[PDB]
Amino acid sequence: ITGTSTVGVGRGVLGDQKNINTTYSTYYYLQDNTRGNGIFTYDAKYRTTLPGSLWADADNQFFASYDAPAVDAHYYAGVTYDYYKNVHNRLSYDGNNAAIRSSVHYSQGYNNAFWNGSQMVYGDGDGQTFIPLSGGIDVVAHELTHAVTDYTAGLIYQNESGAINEAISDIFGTLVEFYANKNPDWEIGEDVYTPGISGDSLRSMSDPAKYGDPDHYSKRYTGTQDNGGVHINSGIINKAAYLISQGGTHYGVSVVGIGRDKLGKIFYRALTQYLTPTSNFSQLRAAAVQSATDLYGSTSQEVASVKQAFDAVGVK
Ligand SMILES: [Ca+2]
Ligand SMILES: [Ca+2]
Ligand SMILES: [Ca+2]
Ligand SMILES: [Cl-]
Ligand SMILES: [Cl-]
Ligand SMILES: [Cl-]
Ligand SMILES: [Cl-]
Ligand SMILES: [Zn+2]
Ligand SMILES: [Zn+2]
Ligand SMILES: [Zn+2]
Ligand SMILES: [Zn+2]
Ligand SMILES: [Zn+2]
Ligand SMILES: [Zn+2]
Repeated sequence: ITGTSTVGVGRGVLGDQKNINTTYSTYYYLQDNTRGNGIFTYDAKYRTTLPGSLWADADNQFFASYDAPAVDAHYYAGVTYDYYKNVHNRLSYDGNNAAIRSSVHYSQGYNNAFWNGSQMVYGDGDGQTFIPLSGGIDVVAHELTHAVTDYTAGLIYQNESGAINEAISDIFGTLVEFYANKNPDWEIGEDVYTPGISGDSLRSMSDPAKYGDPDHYSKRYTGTQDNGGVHINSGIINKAAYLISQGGTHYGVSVVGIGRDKLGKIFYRALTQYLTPTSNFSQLRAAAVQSATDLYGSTSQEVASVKQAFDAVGVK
C-alpha cells in the first residue's frame, strides 16, 4: 500500500519487545519499505487462504497476543534479509530484492511453517508441540533459505540432495540466529518447540544423535520415509558444518575450527557456484573444498579443516 514509512513497537511470540518497520495510511500496516521491494506481513485469520489481509493496526503498537506471531514473522524476515545482504551481498531470497511476504495465523493448531514458493506461511502450533512458529528466527531463516536454494542450486528434495537441502537451511538458519544475537545456539527450533519442556529442540547440529539423527555417513537412513530421510540425514552435514565452525574431535578425527563467518562463506559459495540439483554428500564435500580453495588457497587451514570435518562424518 502507499503511505508514510513509520516505526512501530511490539512484542513477539516469546514476549520480547522490538521495533518494526511499518507503513501508515489511516492504519499502520506491517509493510517495511526499507528492505528491497518490501517486507509484507499478512493475517491469514486461521484460514488456509493465502496471503490473507495485509496486517493492519490502529496505533502502531503490537503488544496483543494475537499480534505476536506477526511481529516476529515481520521482524525476523527483516533480519534474514539483513544477514544475506550484509554478509553475502545477496539482496532478498532471489538476489533481486524480491518482496518477502509472510502470512501468520495459518489454519488452526497447525504445527508447521513453510516457504511455499512465493511466500512464508506460519501455523500457530497446537500450544503443546509448538507455539507460533515465527517465534523461532532459525525456523524463519531455515525456510527462507529453501527459497535461496530454489533460486541457486535447485537441490531436489529427496535422498542425499534433499538432506543437503535441509542442512543448508539449518546452517544458514543458525548463522542468521547468530547474526541476530537471538540467543544463538546450534539447535533448531528451540524457541518454539515444546513450551513445557526446557532445553530441547527439533534437532541438534552439534550432537545430532541426541535426537536419534545420524552423525556419520555409516549411520545414514536408507528407507523411503521423509522423502528418503531428508530431515534425518541432514544431521551428517549439520555435524560437519558444526565441526568446520567450532572444531572438535569426532569419531577420532580432529577438526580445527575456523569460525562461523568462514563456514558461511564456504557453504554460500558452494551453494551458489558449485552445487547442482542432484549433488550428493561426496559432491558437497568436493564443492566445499573447492569453495574454500577459491577463498583461502589450496594450502590454507580452511581447506584442511573442511577435509577434516567431512572425514570425521565419513564422507569422502
Ligand atoms: Ca495496536
Ligand atoms: Ca537455534
Ligand atoms: Ca521446548
Ligand atoms: Cl559433540
Ligand atoms: Cl558427537
Ligand atoms: Cl565437537
Ligand atoms: Cl564423537
Ligand atoms: Zn520446512
Ligand atoms: Zn526445511
Ligand atoms: Zn537459539
Ligand atoms: Zn522440514
Ligand atoms: Zn562426536
Ligand atoms: Zn562433537
